[PDB]
Amino acid sequence: PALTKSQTDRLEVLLNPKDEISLNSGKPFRELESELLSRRKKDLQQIYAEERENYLGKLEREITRFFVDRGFLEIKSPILIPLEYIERMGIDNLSKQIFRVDKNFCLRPMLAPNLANYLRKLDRALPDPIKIFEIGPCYRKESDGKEHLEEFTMLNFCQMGSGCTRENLESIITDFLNHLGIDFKIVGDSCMVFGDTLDVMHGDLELSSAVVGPIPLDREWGIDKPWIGAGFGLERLLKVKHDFKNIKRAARSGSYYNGISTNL
Amino acid sequence: PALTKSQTDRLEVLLNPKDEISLNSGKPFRELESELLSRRKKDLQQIYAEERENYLGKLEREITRFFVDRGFLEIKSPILIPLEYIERMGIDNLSKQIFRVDKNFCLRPMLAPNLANYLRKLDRALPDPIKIFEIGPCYRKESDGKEHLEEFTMLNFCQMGSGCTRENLESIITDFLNHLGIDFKIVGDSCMVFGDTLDVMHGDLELSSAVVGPIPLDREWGIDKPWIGAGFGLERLLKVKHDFKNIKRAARSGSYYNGISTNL
Ligand SMILES: Nc1ncnc2c1ncn2[C@@H]1O[C@H](COP(=O)(O)OP(=O)(O)OP(=O)(O)O)[C@@H](O)[C@H]1O
Ligand SMILES: Nc1ncnc2c1ncn2[C@@H]1O[C@H](COP(=O)(O)OP(=O)(O)OP(=O)(O)O)[C@@H](O)[C@H]1O
Ligand SMILES: [N-]=[N+]=Nc1ccccc1COC(=O)NCCCC[C@H](N)C(=O)O
Ligand SMILES: [N-]=[N+]=Nc1ccccc1COC(=O)NCCCC[C@H](N)C(=O)O
Ligand SMILES: [K+]
Ligand SMILES: [K+]
Ligand SMILES: [K+]
Ligand SMILES: [K+]
Ligand SMILES: [Mg+2]
Ligand SMILES: [Mg+2]
Ligand SMILES: [Mg+2]
Ligand SMILES: [Mg+2]
Ligand SMILES: [Mg+2]
Ligand SMILES: [Mg+2]
Repeated sequence: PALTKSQTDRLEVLLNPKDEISLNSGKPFRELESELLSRRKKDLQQIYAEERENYLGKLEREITRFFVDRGFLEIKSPILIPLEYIERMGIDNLSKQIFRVDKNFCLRPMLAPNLANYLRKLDRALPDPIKIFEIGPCYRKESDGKEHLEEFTMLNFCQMGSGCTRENLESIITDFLNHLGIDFKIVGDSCMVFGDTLDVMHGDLELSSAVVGPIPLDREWGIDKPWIGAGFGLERLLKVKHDFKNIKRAARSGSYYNGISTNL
Repeated sequence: PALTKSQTDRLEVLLNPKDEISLNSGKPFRELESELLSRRKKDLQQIYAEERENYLGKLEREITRFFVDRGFLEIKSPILIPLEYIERMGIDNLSKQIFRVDKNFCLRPMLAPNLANYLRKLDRALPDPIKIFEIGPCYRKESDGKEHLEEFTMLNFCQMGSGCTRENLESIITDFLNHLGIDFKIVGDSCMVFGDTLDVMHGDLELSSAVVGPIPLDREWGIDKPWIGAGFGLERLLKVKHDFKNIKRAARSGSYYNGISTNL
């Protein structure tokens, strides 16, 4: 008895990476569904009894402790930002990916512009070097893909003044991903906003783009010192850590809790 | 020499509750500004050297530990939600306060609808009672006021099944605000969405509205058991804790860091 696409889709929702079950072994859909429902209810009950922290929240807290302890100031800046920031970032009419709000606002697609403003302002009060970071929601319209979400969570850390070299940027990235237990390589790439990037890759999955300044865009943001920075997607980190097949398992969602289907 | 409105406004930006300085003593603006700039640079330098955690982030983490330890599951749900949720909540054409995104979406003005969906789904898998909470950004268009932000941070905790009484709701609120060191009273009020509320007041400042179910809206959300819940604004909690005159000192902002002006 062969499984329909709808039946396979339902079993895939209930399947977890740790399972090893053949979906098309010939066992009937009813028994495969019942087995997976039982495994997932047990998993959720164990979370509720013993491990009540959300994966995205817990990872944000772990990353926050890492950067605070290394001397970076924790920033929480607006998610709803002026639309004028988009063109000023060199996103010329990525631009199609912006969620607009009212007539003059949008949802931020990255943390960089708010962090650029903080670097400039804090440089008037704090000693060299200025080290800051932020973790929070960012928004992009995307085609359906196993590695993209329209609502995702970014970490960006950055530094301005002394110590803003490629070697120090790579060392921070290495210490960070070693702390999380994630292997990686660095490959060159390029993007419209920042130019050349050092992309942090786990296999074919891009975990981060990082940048060594200065870049021409600096003048438009009042940045006038060396700087380094890197942006990472937290859901991509979670996808690696938990071997999820689709990044949706990691997202803000009413459909998955810590990678377990909530449709039980 | 009298201070202009622009001069007083600048000094108020730089003034902090712990200061006691007369702005209109007759001392010249230049000296008052220089004194306040020096106090604020010292305050920011001390934060950077010793206390690098953001007040909103730190408070979210403190609240998260409180509720996780008391048996509530930590939720992180979408901020960008379907516009259809608004009318289904009984917000008839508050409705004017909704930030719309594209044609079918909006920024959530509260956490309740996403938490209602989680209560319903989790009740099929978890033992009675179901206890969950969320902390995160919410959005409302507001008139300019000392107690309102357009981008704010909500905590909502809620419970469904046994133990969903007024006395237990008040006891959780009392334990929570005792943990934060904030005195309060409970006053009855009423709102369009939920009906009668127990409003948690610190003086004339509304910290929370709380609700004892069931209510007629339950049927439209598939909720069919007793429930209790309460929503609190984190920036209002911070305003009380730090004696801020305006809630903007507590907000996500590029203009204040932990209540200290970033325009230094
Ligand atoms: N839509 C998305 N969903 C999930 N994570 C994302 C998304 N877009 C970017 N990220 C994460 O944010 C990081 C920094 O953003 P960046 O602008 O470099 O992404 P990107 O180069 O557009 O990524 P990609 O090429 O995969 O679309 C990325 O390396 C990735 O980890
Ligand atoms: N615009 C806002 N800015 C900051 N906090 C808010 C805002 N709106 C609501 N809150 C906080 O969220 C809690 C729950 O939201 P609720 O819908 O009860 O607010 P509300 O009754 O509209 O508040 P208010 O009467 O002060 O406008 C409030 O008690 C308050 O602490
Ligand atoms: N627009 N903008 N931001 C500007 C623009 C001009 C100058 C300086 C900043 C801000 O530089 C920072 O401190 N943040 C990190 C920058 C690189 C982020 C990483 N490549 C990412 O894509 O996640
Ligand atoms: N819409 N909606 N939510 C509905 C709608 C119907 C039924 C059940 C919920 C969700 O009930 C919850 O579990 N959350 C807390 C509810 C009260 C929140 C508090 N008064 C506040 O205003 O912050
Ligand atoms: K497997
Ligand atoms: K999404
Ligand atoms: K004072
Ligand atoms: K605001
Ligand atoms: Mg992209
Ligand atoms: Mg890329
Ligand atoms: Mg990239
Ligand atoms: Mg209101
Ligand atoms: Mg009210
Ligand atoms: Mg209220």
